[PDB]
Amino acid sequence: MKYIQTEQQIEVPEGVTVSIKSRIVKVVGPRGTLTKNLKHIDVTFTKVNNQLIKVAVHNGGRKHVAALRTVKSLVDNMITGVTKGYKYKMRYVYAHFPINVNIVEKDGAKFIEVRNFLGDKKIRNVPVRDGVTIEFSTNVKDEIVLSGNSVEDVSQNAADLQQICRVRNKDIRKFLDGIYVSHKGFITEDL
Amino acid sequence: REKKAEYFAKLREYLEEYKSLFVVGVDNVSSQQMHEVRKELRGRAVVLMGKNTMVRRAIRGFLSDLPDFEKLLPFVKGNVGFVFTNEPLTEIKNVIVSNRVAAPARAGAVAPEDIWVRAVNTGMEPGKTSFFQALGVPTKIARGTIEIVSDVKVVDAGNKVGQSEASLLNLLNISPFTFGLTVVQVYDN
Amino acid sequence: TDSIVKASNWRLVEVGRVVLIKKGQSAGKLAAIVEIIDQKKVLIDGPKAGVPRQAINLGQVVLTPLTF
Amino acid sequence: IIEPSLKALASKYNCDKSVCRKCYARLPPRATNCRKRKCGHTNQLRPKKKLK
Amino acid sequence: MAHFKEYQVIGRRLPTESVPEPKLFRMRIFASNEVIAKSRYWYFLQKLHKVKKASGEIVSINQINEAHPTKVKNFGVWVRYDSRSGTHNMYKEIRDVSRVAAVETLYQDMAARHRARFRSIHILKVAEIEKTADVKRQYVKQFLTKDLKFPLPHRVQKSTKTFSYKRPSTFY
Amino acid sequence: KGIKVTVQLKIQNRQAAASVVPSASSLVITALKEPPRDRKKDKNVKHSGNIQLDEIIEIARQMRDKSFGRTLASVTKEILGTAQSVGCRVDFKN
RNA sequence: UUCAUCUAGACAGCCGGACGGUGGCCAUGGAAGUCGGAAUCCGCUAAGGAGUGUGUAACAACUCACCGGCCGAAUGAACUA
Ligand SMILES: [Zn+2]
Repeated sequence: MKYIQTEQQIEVPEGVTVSIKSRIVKVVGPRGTLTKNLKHIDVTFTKVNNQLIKVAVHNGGRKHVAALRTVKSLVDNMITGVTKGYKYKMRYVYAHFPINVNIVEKDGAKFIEVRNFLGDKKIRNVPVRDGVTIEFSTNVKDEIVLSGNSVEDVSQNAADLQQICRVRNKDIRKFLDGIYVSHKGFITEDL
Repeated sequence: REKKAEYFAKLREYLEEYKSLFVVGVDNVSSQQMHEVRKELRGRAVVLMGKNTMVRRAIRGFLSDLPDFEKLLPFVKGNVGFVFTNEPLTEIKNVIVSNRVAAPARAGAVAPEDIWVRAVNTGMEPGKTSFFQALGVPTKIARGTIEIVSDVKVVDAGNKVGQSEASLLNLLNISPFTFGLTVVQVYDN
Repeated sequence: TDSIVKASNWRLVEVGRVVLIKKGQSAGKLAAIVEIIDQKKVLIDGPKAGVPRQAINLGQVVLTPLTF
Repeated sequence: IIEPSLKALASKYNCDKSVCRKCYARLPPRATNCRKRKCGHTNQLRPKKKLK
Repeated sequence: MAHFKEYQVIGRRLPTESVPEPKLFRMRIFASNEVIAKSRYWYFLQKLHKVKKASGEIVSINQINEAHPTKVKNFGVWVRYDSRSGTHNMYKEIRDVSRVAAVETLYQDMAARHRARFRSIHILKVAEIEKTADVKRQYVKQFLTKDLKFPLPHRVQKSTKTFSYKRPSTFY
Repeated sequence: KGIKVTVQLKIQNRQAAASVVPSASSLVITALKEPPRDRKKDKNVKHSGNIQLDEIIEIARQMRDKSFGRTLASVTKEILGTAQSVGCRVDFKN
């Protein structure tokens, strides 16, 4: 209904550092720097004092002022993700067959795979982006723990490891065998 | 109003003659045991709780019942209300010092403490015989009786219990919902 | 360790702002935009350069960096 | 035989999600309309039938 | 169909020589000129009383201007019309200068949004509401704050000729 | 005393049952009033009558697990003649 | 448009409840709180039914309408074109 003016409150903690030209973002925090690209939203930012950031789509429509709360939550995730990052719980399951997901390194490209899934003979394979680095939960068995400083590139590198395991041309509410994701978390302590 | 249709004669006659107060503060409370231990010794004292205007009850009942309304506001927390009295706590900790009975948090939801197994005399039988009969604990029917000889390591803290596993802990009628009915706020005479 | 954003620097339209008419009768004389009436139209009165107090729109004026 | 809570861990992703009675897609189990255009965001949603 | 005017029109319903001196009805009409104003009178009055224009006359036509066309004032307007499924009332609110200048930019969205037009609208009473911030359509209450700052982005420039050399900027 | 669907609250002790009956309510008119509560139970319904039945209001919740807390006289208008429909003898029938 | 809320603090959320009788009558081989006929609960409360949806064939185990606490102000429905 042609809202006039809209600002909100993006918090910045003490260690991370946000310096921005036009609307792309540079961010360096305590756990390895980053930079990202957001040139499609037509906002303007204002640091007021060292910890707080404005956004503004004034003379916005109504689908504009839905996309300010989305960039209350598109630049915060890299602010948290440069000082926390994301950590993952992906429990396995066996109905009759085992699963040995283990990181082979073909071509020096570090590709994760899975054998012996529902008695298959195809060697599966997953391309693995940077940011992440696969570790397993040691001796608390059959999970996968995926680190990283990114946000999309960890839970597309997780979401496209829990969907290779689709069983096809069968029931899906009895053939519950697969790979699923239990609980994503942050790698810092208490999380 | 959707919520306050009768609230002026709700407790503005209840505490109108009552000056020594015992309070209640809880979330860890039942219903079955709760409102029937609201049926404990009633006949001279009344039991109630407030709501949202307890944040305003500092400045709702400012008609000066007793001139110590600083003791009233900053405990709008939990299932909090009013169980009045006349005489002090000198025998009130001789009744509800350790009272509890409940079912656990829902279907096997969270529960703080830990239990431990011990070779005792129970002597059970296969009833609904699909609970735990092959999970490793000995249900060896000893010509009529059951005597466990194992030391299992299952029970943890902060649980979300599954299908039949919330009737192994509930086989022993275990409830973590203690709440011996407390009195926390200092207000008398 | 520096948390800078660039400028956020435009001109703005304030209650009691100066402004420069560009088309029509007044034709390039300094008004004073005093009071908003809607998003696409405003009130102007700068009546020492010969302008009355009428409601004008904003597809017709341009703006100056002065403000009182 | 799998863990019944891990069965319930699997149950959120595959078993109990609603389905449109006009375009058959998987819909998240509380949702007023659907999410797409060839059904016109219709308002009939049967739940997903079980194994009894 | 111009910038509108507003009138009073003074109708009387011709003197019967059984009982002369009739009752002198009076209205308030929006009109593009004075001679659409006369024909809006014999269309509102034929809904109320037993007249027609060959049964009455017009005593006088007094054009009104506002006592203060120089301030601003929040209005509330009751209109009724018929879009093609049925006759419907209801209400709008305009933040505009004068009573005639509001009914243009009242008709200049009810013709744009609900796609009715001027032979269908029947404005009931153009009420200037009493003060600020006691109004009910909140989309005029965009304009009821202190220090109402907004910049307009993206200042497009007109093109006098057809070949710039500049790759034009839009700083405002 | 009764043949209806017997609730059991029976913590057993050396084969001796808890010899008070938690008493599914099959003997509420057939005790000393008319037989149609347990006698004549498979001939027609037992929702018949609003007649002058009893003023023994004290004993009524003394049998069926007394849980009033505040007033037992609010429950004595409230099972015989409300949970059943053979005897109420007062016009609070709502 | 027509209603009810609405800083006595609301909604969306999140902490904990959600019944004692009664396994209310009938109908029942088997009806219990959730196959059914007929009515149409008390106590207190914050409030719980003579039950809004699951589940044992029937018991029981859950979600709930229904609520007291953290945030703390604006929220929901039925219609219209
Ligand atoms: Zn659809």
